[PDB]
Amino acid sequence: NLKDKILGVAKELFIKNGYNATTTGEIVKLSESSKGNLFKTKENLFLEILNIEESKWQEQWKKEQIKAKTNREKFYLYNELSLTTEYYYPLQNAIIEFYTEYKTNSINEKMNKLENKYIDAYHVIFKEGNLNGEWSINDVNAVSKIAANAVNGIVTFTHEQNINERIKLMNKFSQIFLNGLS
Amino acid sequence: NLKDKILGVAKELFIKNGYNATTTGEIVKLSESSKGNLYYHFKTKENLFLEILNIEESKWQEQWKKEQIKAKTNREKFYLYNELSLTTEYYYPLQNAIIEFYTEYYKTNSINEKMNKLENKYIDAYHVIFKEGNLNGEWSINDVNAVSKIAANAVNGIVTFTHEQNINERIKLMNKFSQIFLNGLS
Repeated sequence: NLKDKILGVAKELFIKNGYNATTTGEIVKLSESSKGNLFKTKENLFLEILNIEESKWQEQWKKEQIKAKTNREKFYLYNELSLTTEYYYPLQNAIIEFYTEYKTNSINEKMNKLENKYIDAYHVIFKEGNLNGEWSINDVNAVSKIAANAVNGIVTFTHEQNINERIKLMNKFSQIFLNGLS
Repeated sequence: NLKDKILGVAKELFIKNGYNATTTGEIVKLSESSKGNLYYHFKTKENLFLEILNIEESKWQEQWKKEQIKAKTNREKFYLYNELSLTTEYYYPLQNAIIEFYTEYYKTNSINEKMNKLENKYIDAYHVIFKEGNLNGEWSINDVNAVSKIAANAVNGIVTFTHEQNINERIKLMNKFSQIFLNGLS
């Protein structure tokens, strides 16, 4: 598929090099296509990929959260898998570089849904954890944001060391966090 | 000094135009130095930049030294250090050059080396907070080096990915996190 071949190449460059490094010229180069083809704007093509990868990851979580009976377990598992997936999280460096370039209102709103789809996972976990009586979170939305970000950090800023120690820290985190929720 | 001048001009160049667009040539001429001198002192731009970061680390460190006197107990120093990490970063000019630099060398073991001796330094701060926290029964951590790495990165995540809303809200979430976190300790 040509349209999904650009989506393919781009994603690659966006991960390897940054959002800046990757240029519309290259995307075309390694695609045997042409500017005339493209996906009008670059930030358009990019946010497209974010959506995809966001969805791919969210789905996998589902076809996977099954192995977790308690929401406490759900929390741990989500944080762990974050470290191993091949979806969304491998693009954080790129996302960051992008964000530092949030002025055009047609963005923070065009991403307001990407922001929530990313914290939802934790929303469900925390809320249903209240429904299931595993803890007592008043400010759910907050904790969800707090967690989504703390985790994204452990995942993003330690991507330079034994993948198994990361999983160890990450688990110690989940431990620490949930223990503090009451 | 001619070394210090190069570091200074370079820090400004990077800030005004970012890492990638800044050439060692600009740096040479504006610091009134020489390609030779710059090679001798830093070999590469990448190395030059690491040295600046290193210097900033020191400054941050000394700055934190003066500031923690505001927080009597370690529990407090924890709360404070994170707040500072979030607010100071909001208006740190080098941040942009740093981002650029990272997402450009975080796939090169070479630079990735020092990047760690550097990161580690950022982490010591927490290590001290937590160690001292023990010696005062503020808590009992037995895996300090870890909780420290945990904190340093969880907090950096909040700071770096929260970027998307009013500054007061971020500060609130950061403080909430510090509350939760210090709660699940012992």
